Amino acid sequence: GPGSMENFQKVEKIGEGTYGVVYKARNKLTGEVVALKKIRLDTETEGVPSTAIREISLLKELNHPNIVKLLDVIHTENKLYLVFEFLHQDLKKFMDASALTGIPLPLIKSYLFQLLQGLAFCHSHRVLHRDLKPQNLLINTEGAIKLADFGLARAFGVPVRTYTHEVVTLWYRAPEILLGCKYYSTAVDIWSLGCIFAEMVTRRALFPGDSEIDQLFRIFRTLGTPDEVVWPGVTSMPDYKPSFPKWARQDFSKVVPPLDEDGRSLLSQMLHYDPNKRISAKAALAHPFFQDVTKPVPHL
Amino acid sequence: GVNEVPDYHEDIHTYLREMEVKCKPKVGYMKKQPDITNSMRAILVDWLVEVGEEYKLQNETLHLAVNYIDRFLSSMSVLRGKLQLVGTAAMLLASKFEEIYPPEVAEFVYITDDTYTKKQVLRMEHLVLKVLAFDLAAPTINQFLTQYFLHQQPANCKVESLAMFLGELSLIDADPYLKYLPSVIAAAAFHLALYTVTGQSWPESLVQKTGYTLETLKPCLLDLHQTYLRAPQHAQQSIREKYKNSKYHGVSLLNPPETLNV
Ligand SMILES: COc1cc(Br)ccc1CC(=O)O
Ligand SMILES: COc1cc(Br)ccc1CC(=O)O
Ligand SMILES: COc1cc(Br)ccc1CC(=O)O
Ligand SMILES: COc1cc(Br)ccc1CC(=O)O
Ligand SMILES: COc1cc(Br)ccc1CC(=O)O
Ligand SMILES: COc1cc(Br)ccc1CC(=O)O
Repeated sequence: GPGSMENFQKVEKIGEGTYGVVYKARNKLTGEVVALKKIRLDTETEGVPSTAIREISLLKELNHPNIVKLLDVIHTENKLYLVFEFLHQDLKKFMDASALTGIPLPLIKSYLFQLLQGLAFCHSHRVLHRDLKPQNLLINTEGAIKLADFGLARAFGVPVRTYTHEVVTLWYRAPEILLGCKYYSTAVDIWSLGCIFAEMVTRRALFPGDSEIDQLFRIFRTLGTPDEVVWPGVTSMPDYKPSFPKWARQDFSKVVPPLDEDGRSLLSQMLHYDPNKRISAKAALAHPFFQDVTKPVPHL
Repeated sequence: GVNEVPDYHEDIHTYLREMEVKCKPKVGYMKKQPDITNSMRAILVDWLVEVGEEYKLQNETLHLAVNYIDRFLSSMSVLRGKLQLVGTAAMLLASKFEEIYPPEVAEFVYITDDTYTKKQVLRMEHLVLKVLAFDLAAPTINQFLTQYFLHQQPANCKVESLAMFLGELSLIDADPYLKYLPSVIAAAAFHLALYTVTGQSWPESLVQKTGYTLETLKPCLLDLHQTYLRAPQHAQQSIREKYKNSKYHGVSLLNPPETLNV
């Protein structure tokens, strides 16, 4: 931990999680701009938090240009400091700054391609992210986007065992979690990225539920209510109810009208009901949507 | 399907093979430990088996804890009166890593018979984190085993439980299992379990994935076979008691085969 707080100069607060605050800071010796995350300890009198033990252990092993970089960890008895690489903004703030402009298609395609790269790298290292949403995706001035906030990530085994159910921000949560399935897998991160893809195009969340059942219902009203044909096992799932309204699948060109045929193909495969048929990040990298992909800087 | 991550299982297996080498403890740490022995470590691990069954922890948690303990003792000299505190902090950390619902610190202090304070457990937690440099996502025997299980045709729960049981036995005796990688003990456990239950052998499909043959597994196989034969007599018995439970198909009641033909 070559880090030592003395060499950092605070700049401004940039964020706050449950387990502390993040500050933009500047390394007085190298010039490097960093994000310092302070984790407050024994604020629950239970020692180092499980979230922090998981974030540090997994982010130390994950070195990918599209994954946020943990540069160091400062371990004090009363405080844990996580030293991250600094990025200027998250995708939520950019989409909101891109209100009436739109995000240009080359930038959407670049961002989705990089997201899938970072995600594939996670899955190849047996890490599920389990909280992909625009707020947790960081962008820089050079046109990079990176998965961040590994506070809910988890190292999985093959095959997966039952893990925490209370996972993924609601708007981005996969149907199999909503239906209380015993097991979920890498497919839940793809679902999230699918929602994000749509949201980059429209600048509005694809399924903004205000409850678990409303979330499902909104999904069903867009993609159709799943049956045994589209999704074998669905009617047996713990929180499946026969009484569920049976909505017709709407033609996918209506779900995100401005999207071209390739984009719609890719999106459909990210939001496939059956987690077994849902495209993987690895396979998605090869989808024709990306044939002409480049990496332009953000426009703002 | 996706629960067995078809598009990632190979990448993951390869990555675990690399990591198990970086997470490997020193094979000869007990000689450099002035005041603790293989026998004391056996007592500790056997205890941890009982702690896990009382709190209904995953087996993966048990394996992680043992990894943490062995790595810790590989660089940190420990008095016998403190071996339990190390073990408790290990089990706490493993729980926080791996369990949906870890036991509280208080529950960990309780299981020590007030031998140690809450303050001591949390301070050891910090120490173990420092010594391991937060490198907690260690490959275990179990992580290898569950992949190997996908090569059974058909799946047999007696095979699966028996392999888990044998792998766990190996946690107890630093000598001789500190000299074998998790992936290799898992391989030996899997072949021994398969042979015992169905008479079949380490399959060619697993030769294709691991590069391990009965030839490369033979040394560990001979050790594990002896451990299986001698298990009723071993001073530590918590794993056998545990594997009587129907949760585990009562596999500890199966008779070891007398010979391997290997
Ligand atoms: C939150 O405050 C800081 C942030 C950084 Br980076 C360094 C030092 C301080 C102490 C202070 O001046 O409060
Ligand atoms: C809230 O304070 C900080 C936050 C960060 Br990030 C870095 C350093 C400090 C000073 C301190 O440890 O108080
Ligand atoms: C608000 O949090 C951050 C912001 C920036 Br910029 C870098 C890293 C983090 C920590 C994290 O990704 O958990
Ligand atoms: C040898 O002392 C112990 C070792 C272990 Br492991 C468990 C319990 C004891 C007695 C005690 O902690 O009161
Ligand atoms: C708390 O100590 C660390 C934490 C991290 Br992350 C890296 C390195 C150390 C010291 C060491 O490498 O022993
Ligand atoms: C025997 O070679 C390999 C086989 C597999 Br699968 C993974 C890694 C290696 C390198 C090694 O572990 O020596």
